[PDB]
Amino acid sequence: AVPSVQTFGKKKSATAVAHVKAGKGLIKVNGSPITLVEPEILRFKVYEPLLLVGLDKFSNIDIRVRVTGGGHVSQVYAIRQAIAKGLVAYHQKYVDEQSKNELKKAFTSYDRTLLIADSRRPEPK
Amino acid sequence: YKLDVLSSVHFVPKPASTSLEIRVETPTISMEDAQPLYMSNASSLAPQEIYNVGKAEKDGEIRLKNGVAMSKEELTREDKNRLRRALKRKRSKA
Amino acid sequence: MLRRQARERREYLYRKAQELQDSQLQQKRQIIKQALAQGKPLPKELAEDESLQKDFRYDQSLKQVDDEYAATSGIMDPRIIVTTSRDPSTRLSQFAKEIKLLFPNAVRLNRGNYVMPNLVDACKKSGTTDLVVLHEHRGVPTSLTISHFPHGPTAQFSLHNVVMRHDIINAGNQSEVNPHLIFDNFTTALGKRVVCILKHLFNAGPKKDSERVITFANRGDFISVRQHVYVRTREGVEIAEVGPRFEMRLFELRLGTLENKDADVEWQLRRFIRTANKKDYL
Amino acid sequence: DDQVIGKARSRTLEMRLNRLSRVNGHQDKINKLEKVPMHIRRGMIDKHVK
Amino acid sequence: SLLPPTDPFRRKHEQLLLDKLYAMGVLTTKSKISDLENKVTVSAICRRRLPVIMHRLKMAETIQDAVKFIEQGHVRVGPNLINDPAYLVTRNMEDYVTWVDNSKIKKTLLRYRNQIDDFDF
Amino acid sequence: RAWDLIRYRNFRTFTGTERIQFNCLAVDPSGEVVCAGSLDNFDIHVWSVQTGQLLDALSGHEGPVSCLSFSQENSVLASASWDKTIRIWSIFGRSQQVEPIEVYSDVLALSMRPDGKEVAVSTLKGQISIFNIEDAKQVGNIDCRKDIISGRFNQDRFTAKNSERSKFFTTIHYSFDGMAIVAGGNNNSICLYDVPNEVLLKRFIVSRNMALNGTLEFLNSKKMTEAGSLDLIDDAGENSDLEDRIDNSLPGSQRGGDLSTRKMRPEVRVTSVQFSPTANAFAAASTEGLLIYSTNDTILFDPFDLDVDVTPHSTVEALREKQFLNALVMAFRLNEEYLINKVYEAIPIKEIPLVASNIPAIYLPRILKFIGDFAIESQHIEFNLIWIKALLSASGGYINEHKYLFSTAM
RNA sequence: UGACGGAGCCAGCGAGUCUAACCUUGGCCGAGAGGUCUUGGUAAAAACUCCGUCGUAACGAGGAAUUCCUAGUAAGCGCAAGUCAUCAGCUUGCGUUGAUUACGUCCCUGCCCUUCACAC
RNA sequence: AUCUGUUUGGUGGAACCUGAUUAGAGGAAACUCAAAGAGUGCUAUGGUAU
RNA sequence: CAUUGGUGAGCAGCGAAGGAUUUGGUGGAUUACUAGCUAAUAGCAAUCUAUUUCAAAGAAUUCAAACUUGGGGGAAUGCCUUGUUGA
Ligand SMILES: [Mg+2]
Ligand SMILES: [Mg+2]
Ligand SMILES: [Mg+2]
Ligand SMILES: [Mg+2]
Ligand SMILES: [Mg+2]
Repeated sequence: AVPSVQTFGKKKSATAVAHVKAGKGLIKVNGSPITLVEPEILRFKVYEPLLLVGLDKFSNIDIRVRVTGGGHVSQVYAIRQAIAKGLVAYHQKYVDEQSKNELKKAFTSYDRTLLIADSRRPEPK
Repeated sequence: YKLDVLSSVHFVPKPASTSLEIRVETPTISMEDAQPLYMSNASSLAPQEIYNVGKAEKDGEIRLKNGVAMSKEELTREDKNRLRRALKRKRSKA
Repeated sequence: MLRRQARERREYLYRKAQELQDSQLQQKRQIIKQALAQGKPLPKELAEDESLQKDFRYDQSLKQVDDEYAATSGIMDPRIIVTTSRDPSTRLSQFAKEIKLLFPNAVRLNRGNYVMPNLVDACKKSGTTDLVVLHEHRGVPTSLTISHFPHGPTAQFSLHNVVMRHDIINAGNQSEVNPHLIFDNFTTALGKRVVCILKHLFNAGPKKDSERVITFANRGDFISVRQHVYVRTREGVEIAEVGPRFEMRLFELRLGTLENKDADVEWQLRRFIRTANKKDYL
Repeated sequence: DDQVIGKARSRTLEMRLNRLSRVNGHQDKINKLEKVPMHIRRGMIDKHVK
Repeated sequence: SLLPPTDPFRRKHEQLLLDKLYAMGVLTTKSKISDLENKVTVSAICRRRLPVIMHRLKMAETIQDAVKFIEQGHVRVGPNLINDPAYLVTRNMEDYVTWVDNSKIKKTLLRYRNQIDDFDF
Repeated sequence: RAWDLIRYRNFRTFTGTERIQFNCLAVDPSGEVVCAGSLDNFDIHVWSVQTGQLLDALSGHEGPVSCLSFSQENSVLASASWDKTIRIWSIFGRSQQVEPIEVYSDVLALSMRPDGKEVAVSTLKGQISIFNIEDAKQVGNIDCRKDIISGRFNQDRFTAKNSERSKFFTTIHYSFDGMAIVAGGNNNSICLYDVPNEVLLKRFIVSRNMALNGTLEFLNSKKMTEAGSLDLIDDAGENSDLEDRIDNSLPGSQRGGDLSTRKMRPEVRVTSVQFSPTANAFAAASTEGLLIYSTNDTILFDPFDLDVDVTPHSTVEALREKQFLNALVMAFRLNEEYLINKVYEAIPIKEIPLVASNIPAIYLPRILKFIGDFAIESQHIEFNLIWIKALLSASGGYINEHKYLFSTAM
C-alpha cells in the first residue's frame, strides 16, 4: 500500500484534516492549489511551514487538506497546524527520526502553535 | 494488612487521631544505630522543655514568660492596675 | 477527572435507588427494636422472617443537611461565581455586583461569548462550589438560577419588585462581615430543601456580634429577601435597610448542573393544573 | 444488656426474638429443627434422655 | 457482633471495615452491617479483577477476550503496563484503566471513527 | 512529617482534611511552606511549617499531580500531572497567578534548573522537554525512547522491542552546574544527557543479574517448553524446610508488601536519581540498593590547552627554578592530579598570596575542586585554610558572579 | 475608516402530520349552507477580501456629574430558539472578528483580622 | 414522467420491555481417539453335567 | 470530480547462466570454553563382580515432633486430654 499518514489541526471550530502520502509535491487545500488559499493577506501564514523547513522536503510527498468550520482566520491556522503535524508524522513513520527531530526543533523554535493546539480554556480568577 | 497488600496499597488513609507520647531526655547518640560514628550530639529535649519560666512560686511575686519578675511591693499603683488589665486580656483570649 | 465525575454520579444514583428499596427494611428493623424494648409481640411477617432476625443481630448497632452539602457542610467555606447572560445591559451588571457583595465569597465573572458547557467545566476545575446566573428584561432583573457543583442541584427563581442600591442616593458602602441568616416560615420538605441550598452559599460560623443580617422570609411562596444592619440599644434593637429588595419565587429544581437540560427534575411549578392557586408548596 | 458479651448475648437475643414471634407466627415456620441425619439424631435423643 | 450494641468500639470498627471494603469495591453499599456476613464473597473480590472490570467498562467483549489482551501487553493502569490478570483495581484506580498508547487496539478504535491522528503515535 | 535532625524528633506532622494519599512533595527554599500532591485528589495541598495549618488547596488540574518542585531563586511552584499539562503557580505575592503549559503526553517527572529559569519534564512518550518559566515557551527537546534499555520478563508473551512497559523516564534531575540531566525509570538504564546540545553523554546498565526479571532483552530459547518457561515453574515444594515451602502470596499484589507476597521475581527499576551537591557523583535508588557512581579515581588523561612545551618533566624544573605560578599553571594544563598535588604542597606559604591572585580565571574552578577533594581527607588543615583564605580574598568577586559554575566546588 | 454595483468565500446552536396575513372589485354553480375562480390595495449569514464609479423646525457623536470593566475580556457582526416562572415595545442561546491598559501598591477611600524542634 | 406513494418480498436491526444462556457463538472433515444412553440380533439350552 | 476500495490489461524505470511469497526438518548461538563412568587420594573405558568379605565406628526420656485448618453453630459413633473402675 502507498505510505500515508493522517493528522488534524483545530482552531476554534475550524478543523482541518491532512493526508500526507508519498508523491510529487502536490499540495492542495479543499481541492485547489495551496496558492489560492484566501484571504491573501494571511496566505503567507499558511506558507509558514513550507518555508521554514524548505520546499525540498515536500517535493517527495503529496498533501491533501480538507477544512471545515470556523471563519477565515481559524481555518488558516487549522490548515497550517494540519500541514505541520502531517509532515512531522510522515517523517516519523517513513523517514529517519533525525529529520523528525530537526523538523520539530525548527517548528517549535518558530511557533509552537504549529504543533500544539492553542486552546484558550476559561480560567475563573 | 492483607487488604492493603491485595489492593497494591492504593488504599485510603485512616481517620486522624491524637495520641500522647513521652519523650525521655537522653544523649542524641543513643537514639542512633550502632556503628563507629555519630551524626549529632545534642540532647533529646530542647531547653524550653527542660525549664519553662512559669507562674511565680511566691504569691506576692509576679513572673512573666520573658523572665521579668516583679514583687507587688515594688510595683506602683498604675503598674499594678496595668498588669491586672493585661492579665484580664490574657485570661479572656484563652 | 471526567471519568471520575461520571463514575461517582453513577455510584450516587445507584446508592439512592438502593436506599429507597432499603427503606422498607429500615422500618422493619425499627419494629423489631420497639418490640424487644417494650415486649409487644412482633407482626406476623416479621415473626416468620428468619433471615431478618439473623441479620438483625449485626444490624442492631446502627444509628439533617442534604447529601450533596453533607460532605462539606461547615468544613470548607463555599466558593461562588456570579455571572450574567450574554451582552448584559448596564443595570444587570450593577445588579450582578450587588449579588456579589451579598455573598461574602462571591466573584464576578464577565460572560461575553462563554459557552455554557465550557463555563461549568472551567468552574469545576477551579473548585467553585456554586454558580449564579442572572437574566434581565429591559434592565430589570427577572430570573436567578443557582447551581451547586459538582453534580447539582440547580434552582431557578424569578425576581419581582427588584429595587437596587444604585437607586439610592448617598447610600454608602456595605459591610462585608459574615452575615447572620434568618429563614422564616419554611415548613414543607421542599421548603427545607430550598433553605439548605441558600444557607450553604454563606460562610459558616458568623461572629456573635456581627452587625449584618440577611433574612429570607417566605410569604405565600414569594421569598422576600432583605439585608439589614442592626445596633443593639438599651431598650431594643434598631435596624436599617441596606438592600437590595427583591422577592424570588422558585419555579424549578433539577438534580444536575444547569448545563444539563436532561437532569431529572426534582420539582417544577405546575401553573395550569386545576388546583394550582389553592395550595402553596413552600 | 450493655454489659453482656460473648455467646450469652447471641443466645439471649435469639431467645427474646423467638418469644415475641410465637404469639403471631405460625408454629411450623417460626421454629425449624436443624437438619441432622437419621442415625445421629436418635443417638443424641437417646443419650440426652439418658 | 457479639460485642454489646451501643459500644463505641463496635460502631467505630464496623464503620471502618465497611468503608475500606467499599473503597476496594468488594462492597457495593455501606448502609447495612449485615452485608459483612451476607455480601462478602469470593465472587465479590473476583469481580474487581482487571479482566472483569474491562468487560464491564466494555473495553472487551468477553472476560476471556480481555484476559488475552492483558497477556498481550495492551492494557495499562496509570502509566504502568500490567501483564498480571489478577490486578485488583480499587474504585479510584478504575478511572485510569486505558489502552497502551501505541497499541494496535487503540488504532482500530480511532480508525473506525476516522479520528486517527498519527502525530500522537 | 517534618523531621529535625539535630534532635531526631517529629517536630511537626501535617495531614489533609479529606484523608488523601501523598506521592510527591516539595518544600520552599525559605523552609516555611510545604506542598504535597496526590494520585487521588487532583489538588496540591499547601501547609505552613511554622503553624501546621492548611494554607490553601491549589486546584486546576484535571488529572492527578505526578510531581512538584520549588524554584530555589524565583520561589514559583511548578506542578505537572497526567493531565498533559504543566502549571506554574506564583503562590507567594499579593496576587496569585497560574500559567499552564501544554505538552504532547502525560508528565511523569519534573526537575527545576538551579537558576530557577527553566524546568525539564519527562513525558510518557519518552521525551525530556525543557521549558522557560518566565516565557512559558519550549527551549529544547531530547528523545529517549531509543536510548532506554528494557528487558523482556520471563512472564511476558511479547518481545522487548514491541514491549511498551517502560520506555519513559519516571525521574530526572539536573546537574548543579545546570548542563546535564540524569534520568532513570522502570528499566535497566540510567541515561545521562547534556542539555545544551541535547545528546546522550553515557548510558549505564543498572544491573546484570538474571535473578531480577527485567535484566535481559533476549531470553534463552532452551527455557521455553510445551509446559512453559522453566523459570515460571514453582519449585518451592522441593525445599526441605517448611518455612521455605509455605506460600503466603496474595493473588493480585504488585507493591507495598514483603517479597513473599509478590510470588513474582523482583523487577529491575530505578525509583529515583540525584546528583551529589559536593562531588561529581550521582546516586540512583534501585531494587538492589543505592548505586553511587563517581569520578573519584580519575585515571583519565584529559589535558586542557596543552602544548608541546608542557611536560610532567618540564613542570618539575619550574619548581626547582622557583617559578611557582608557571609550575602551577602548567600542572593544571596537564590536569594530572599527582602533579597538581606535587606543586600544591611545594609552594611556600610566603608566596601563596602572590600566586593566588595571579592564577588565570579559567583554572579557578579546577583548583577549588581540588582543594575541596584534597582537604577533606588530607592532614594539612592549616595549609589548606591558608590556601582557601588566599583564593577567596583574591577571587571572591569572580566567584559571586558565576555561582552555578562554582556551586559544587564551593 | 464613505455611498452605489459586481465578484470570491468562511460558521454554530434548531427537526411535534408541525410554521403561520388583512381588506376589496366581479363571473359561475348551488333551495340553502356554501364551493370555485377573478380582481386592486395594505401589511410582512453578516463581517471580511478583490475590482469598477462618484467624491469628502431639528440636527453634525453629545457638558457637569455619575456608573461599569482585566483575555478569547471590552467592542463590532449576524443566525437560530421562544422550552409551565419572565420575555416578543423583547428574552435566551449559537458562532464569527477581537484589542489598549494594569496584573503592583496599601499613599488616599472603605471593609476586615490580631495584640513539638532550629532560628526569631 | 426532475409523476405519485401505499402494498408484497429481500436487505438492515436504534430505544424500551420480555425470555433463555453465559471460561461468547459457530462451522467442516474421519477406516481418528475416548466417556456414557436406547433399541436390536444371535440356541442364548448342565433343574442337578460324558 | 475524487477514491489512501477491489479485480485486472500494459508501459517508463530497475535488471550478469532468472525473480517473488509461504513453509517442514536438523545444526550453531541465546550466562564466561578445565573432558566420560564407578564402590573415586585410584580403577575402568574389552571392565572386574572367583578377595568385596571381615574388623572398627555407629541407638538423646527429643522415649518431642500438623509452625501446614475458609467463616458460624454442633459433633450421636469416632479421635485428643483428664480422671476413674477392675486385672
Ligand atoms: Mg459586549
Ligand atoms: Mg447583539
Ligand atoms: Mg440580553
Ligand atoms: Mg490585583
Ligand atoms: Mg524454516
